[PDB]
Amino acid sequence: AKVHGSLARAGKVKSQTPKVEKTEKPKKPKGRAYKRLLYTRRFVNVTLVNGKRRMNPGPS
Amino acid sequence: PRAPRTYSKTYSTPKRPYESSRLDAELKLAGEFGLKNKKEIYRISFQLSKIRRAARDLLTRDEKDPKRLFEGNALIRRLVRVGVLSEDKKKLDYVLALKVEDFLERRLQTQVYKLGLAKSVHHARVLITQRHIAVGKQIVNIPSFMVRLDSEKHIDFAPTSPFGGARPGRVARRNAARKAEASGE
Amino acid sequence: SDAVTIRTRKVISNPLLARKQFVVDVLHPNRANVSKDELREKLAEVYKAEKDAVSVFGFRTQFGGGKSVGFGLVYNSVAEAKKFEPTYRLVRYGLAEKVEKASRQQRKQKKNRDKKIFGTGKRLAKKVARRNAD
Amino acid sequence: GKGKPRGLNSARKLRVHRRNNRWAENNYKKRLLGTAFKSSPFGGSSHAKGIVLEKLGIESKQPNSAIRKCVRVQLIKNGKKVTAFVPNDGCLNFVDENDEVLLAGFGRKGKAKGDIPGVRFKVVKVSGVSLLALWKEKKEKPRS
RNA sequence: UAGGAUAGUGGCCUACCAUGGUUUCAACGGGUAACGGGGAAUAAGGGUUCGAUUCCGGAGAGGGAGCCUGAGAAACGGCUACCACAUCCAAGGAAGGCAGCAGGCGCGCAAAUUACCCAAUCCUAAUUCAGGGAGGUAGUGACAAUAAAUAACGAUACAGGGCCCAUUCGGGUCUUGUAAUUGGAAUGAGUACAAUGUAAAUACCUUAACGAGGAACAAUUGGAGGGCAAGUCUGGUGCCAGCAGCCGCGGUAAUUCCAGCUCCAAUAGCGUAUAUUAAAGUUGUUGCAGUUAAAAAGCUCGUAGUUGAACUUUGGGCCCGGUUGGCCAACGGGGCCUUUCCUUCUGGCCAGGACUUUUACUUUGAAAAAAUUAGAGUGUUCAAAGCAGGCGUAUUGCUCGAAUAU
Repeated sequence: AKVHGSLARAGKVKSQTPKVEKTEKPKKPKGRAYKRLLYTRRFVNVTLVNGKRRMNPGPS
Repeated sequence: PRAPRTYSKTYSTPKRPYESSRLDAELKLAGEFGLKNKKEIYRISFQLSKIRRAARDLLTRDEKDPKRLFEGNALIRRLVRVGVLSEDKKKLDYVLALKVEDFLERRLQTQVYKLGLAKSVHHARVLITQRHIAVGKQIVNIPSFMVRLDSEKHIDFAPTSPFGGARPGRVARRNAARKAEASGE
Repeated sequence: SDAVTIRTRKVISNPLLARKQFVVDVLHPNRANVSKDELREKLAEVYKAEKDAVSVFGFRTQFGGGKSVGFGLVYNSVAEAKKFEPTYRLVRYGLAEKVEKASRQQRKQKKNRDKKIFGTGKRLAKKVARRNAD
Repeated sequence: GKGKPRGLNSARKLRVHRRNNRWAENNYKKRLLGTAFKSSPFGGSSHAKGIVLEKLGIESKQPNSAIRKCVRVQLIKNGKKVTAFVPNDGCLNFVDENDEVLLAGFGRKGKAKGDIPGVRFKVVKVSGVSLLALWKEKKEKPRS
């Protein structure tokens, strides 16, 4: 029922975020090879068995 | 005003998109058999579902129904011929068995890994798709070729396309022509 | 180019079209895709029947290569090959000149312009030549 | 038998009875009363193109205290005025008055979506140049 | 009833006469963002939604109407008139019909070339030849559907994990991998001789000569609180901006916003909107609920509707043909006899007569358009497909198919 909220602060956080750049990284393969890259990463040499398995831990 | 050209979907994505058990079981298949997609497993699951529903449709009849005898013997011989169905297990209650790994074992990729000749399922996949191995004299570059019984004794390299003779190959040709340039004339 | 092979399969004698007709299976190992001229030469010196009465077509090579299957005809004369073949193959072999005309729609437009003229039209041509005095 | 006839000659009672009781379904009612073609500010279509009149700031009721940036749009095929949300951090700097936008629904099939009172639609394309690509800076809004 | 009309039946029309005809088993009217069907989507069974659109049937050529010609039209790439548009004009007159092909304007969320050609499929004609925007070819085409590149294998190196052994140094070989050093092989993406393809080409299938080392020839789309696979990492913001299908985040240490890194899911695809199907036993015949959650009429009578007790040749005995499975039982079948019409005569299941309770149910079969679905065979390289194809004396030829089911 309120229809005239002020539009001044629009785009605030997007425009005042600090711009950083993407880091140049080596290319991860695509397709079949990438699934192979996942496969050893999960089943063959599964590294952290802290409790069970963590696909993305922090700085633990 | 023509005749229509028919087609069909050959796969069916599962109903729950994220089950940890199914993702683990399908990455295990994709790593043991060297696949690209999960669609390369969903296609095999589609084949199993159609074969298996047809088998149930025959099992619900009585024995010595002529449709049961004809379609059962036909489906059994088609499953035996590609080596999916074993030789002792030949009676239509064994095609209701017969998991996905039995079809995923008989592809040209895995059979090229087994019969020497490839030393890896990834090397087998790349060997197949790079205009190597032939079955008859026919070069096949389809890693889901699904070899038969009477053709698995014919998987070998091409009469063209080196590792079968017939030329060195362009990186070997260039490395020779740069070996034949600096040292000599 | 290794002594390659010709094979003629499925041969039917057609005395009512005055020809032999067959499938041509060509093994050409270590050679891409032989020719049509050279296949006509190597069939004319097998059927002993004068290459301008030998026709070949079809001929897509196998996947992987080394083999190509097409169709062939051998007529009882060049005089009957000039009466039972289509004109495009008789152009291909050099046995009829490629009779060029104008385009499709240029012929259609010329037909439509002739449809508006009744008679030979030379009376109309001289009558509109007479128009230039008013 | 508890509530329904069962005898073999009683299919007319069953037909007319289920045909009467189907009207309590919301979907069947709105599909056989033609709500889509008369009500529901589109034509029952999926997207619709319209022209921005003014920019609104709609206050989110109850929770999520914020000003959702919306626009008031007059549809071309109807002339119906319609409030439409302009989704992302920014993007009211990309819509301007008297442009043309393409509205889509919110995936709630009516029923103004989140904490927004009355706004049933979102803006997809302004001036033909696709607000997602305008907000990811891979496309440039035209001159006029 | 009689006449007219018609190609012909007929209230089709006319004259005279009669008062009938339909309807709660839904007539009649209304709506249809309704052409009908074969079919399509959805996959327990039952269903539910869709079918403008490749085939069949119908209808229309701007809206109506009228008609000529002909075997056939109420024809519109024929005519006539009226209405609505709309074009040329020397102002008098003339000509019109893209819901054919291409194209344009408009409309809208929404859809291609003013291209080549009769070579194939077939049609037309006085016809072997001519013609065919039917049709085919190509341009555009992420509407859908098929297949499946974006790398593979080493060795060395520190580090393991195994273990022969451990009194106590470590590695050496069976190697799984983390390696910012390295190594030669392999391929098509492209380009291109030629040949093939083709009516002529383009593309495909072949193939010389080029064409892989990271600056490539570099994979994206959506997400990381739960649902729901995947962070409590870092910087920014501070109920602002914004996110969020739902529940919920944001008010200074935000796992949810804006970014970086990492990870996840699908992948040449992925997201969003709307509609529909499953989910949904939330439409319930299968198969819902009705004391209190929504819902037993206040009560009885009562018509159509739906439903409606039991009873009439049961049993026993003989014989014959089988079809599975190990002389044998079982499974069904048929003829006799047990107080037991078989519709009945005529002269050979025929064929003249005389008549006979009627349905519902069910088995079997016919007659059943293709395509689509199901399905048999077949190595389109696989596959979607297609209906092919396979074999020899491959210098003169043999043959299986193109089932079946619903």
